[PDB]
Amino acid sequence: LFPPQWICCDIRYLDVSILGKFAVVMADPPWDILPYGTLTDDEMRRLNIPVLQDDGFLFLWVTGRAMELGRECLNLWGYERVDEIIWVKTNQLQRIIHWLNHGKEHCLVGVKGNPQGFNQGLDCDVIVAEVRSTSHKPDEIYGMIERLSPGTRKIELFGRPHNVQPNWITLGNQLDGIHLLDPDVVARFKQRYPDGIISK
Amino acid sequence: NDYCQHFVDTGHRPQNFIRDELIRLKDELIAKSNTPPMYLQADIEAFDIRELTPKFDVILLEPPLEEYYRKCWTWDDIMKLEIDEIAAPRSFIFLWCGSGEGLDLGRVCLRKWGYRRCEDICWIKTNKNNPLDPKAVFQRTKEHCLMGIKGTVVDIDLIITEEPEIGNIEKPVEIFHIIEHFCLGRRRLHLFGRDSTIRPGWLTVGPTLTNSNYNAETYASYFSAPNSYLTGCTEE
Ligand SMILES: CC1(C)CCN(Cc2ccc3c(NC[C@]4(O)CCCN(c5cc(NCc6ccccc6)ncn5)C4)cccc3c2)CC1
Repeated sequence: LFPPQWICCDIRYLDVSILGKFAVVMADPPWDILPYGTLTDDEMRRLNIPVLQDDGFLFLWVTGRAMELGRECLNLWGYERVDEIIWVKTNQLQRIIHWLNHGKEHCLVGVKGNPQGFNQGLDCDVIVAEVRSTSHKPDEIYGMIERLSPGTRKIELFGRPHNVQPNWITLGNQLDGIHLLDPDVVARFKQRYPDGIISK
Repeated sequence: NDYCQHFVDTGHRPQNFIRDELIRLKDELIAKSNTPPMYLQADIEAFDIRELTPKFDVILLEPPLEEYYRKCWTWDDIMKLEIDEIAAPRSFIFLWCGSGEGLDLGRVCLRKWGYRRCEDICWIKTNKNNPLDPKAVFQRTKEHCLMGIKGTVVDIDLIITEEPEIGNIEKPVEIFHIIEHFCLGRRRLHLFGRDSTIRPGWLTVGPTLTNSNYNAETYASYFSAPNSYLTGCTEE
């Protein structure tokens, strides 16, 4: 069901098996690199990403030492890293904002299975876009992912309210409540959670 | 304004639309501090790396990846280089990793030789003048140079230039400026450099060099006392 859907939840404890399969997974984790909903490295490694896809793509934002740790999780979860997107951060005048000042954020791209019918090669691996609020990824990533795999189901982990998109299901603990419209998902959610609460 | 959509539309890479107190006294000090350029033709496949002395403060490693062409070195060959044997206990590495599997295999190399990655430097290639790997999901328009540190202890991490002509494997000279502004020390080695990359302040070692002037004792005399611990950003 095409309009935006979301679940306020602790991604550590949600039974993500109820959500089905997804052509694209995107994650923007609170890496321990703590403030404020940080997951430890083990918590990250233990996230049940492997159930979410059979064939498709993972998009994983990484920074600092998570450039290495995210490569670890992605491999442990069953993906090969086949690309890496770079977002060059600019102001409104198209100017660029430890040893070097950082002018970019990185997003790993992983493949699982044998993804077919995707339009590989439409976009290029560099994003130039104006920075908005702190954190907050550029909306260009969604257009890139839509052109790549149009119409398919997508899931985003650790999104915030502004992240919710058509064709996407968004998980995070700062979303407002639960909003599900896809019938297969509403069914499995009511069975798994008859009282609507999501405990450990 | 969506530059990813623009690129889908027009073929102008999004980086084409990026625009633009002195930092020049630093440069003058680097230049006066610089050792004479030194350089040695050597087939690194067959060459005992240990003959390269003394231990280096900076290593710039630029192996000719097959992807640059579209003898080549694989990540299999690069990993077997004994870089740890010639690196000083506190030293830095800059590894050109390309844009494919090198982004992962280069991190393995760095760990194999005892470094941790402290910076990921991206050479972003514009295509203002001319608007595919099977595993690739996107068009690859950039190359990564990984920075590693080992031991105890003003520039951005982007280089933007126009994509070179096909069969041009040269990397932007801008990387040398970034490295030299760090002031990491004066024993600098460039593995797989060419005649065209030879540069003051650097020892260049590669298979295609046409002339050599490297002498181990002559090279070491540049760093005898009292010059032993200089950063290269300091008056003689
Ligand atoms: C620059 C970039 C492109 C964007 C920024 N990006 C870093 C980044 C990423 C996400 C951010 C974010 N996400 C919303 C949030 O709710 C915040 C709280 C944690 N979280 C959980 C956590 C969770 N369990 C763990 C738990 C629960 C309760 C207590 C303790 C631990 N379950 C679901 N959501 C996600 C908000 C603000 C800043 C962010 C910055 C870098 C790349």
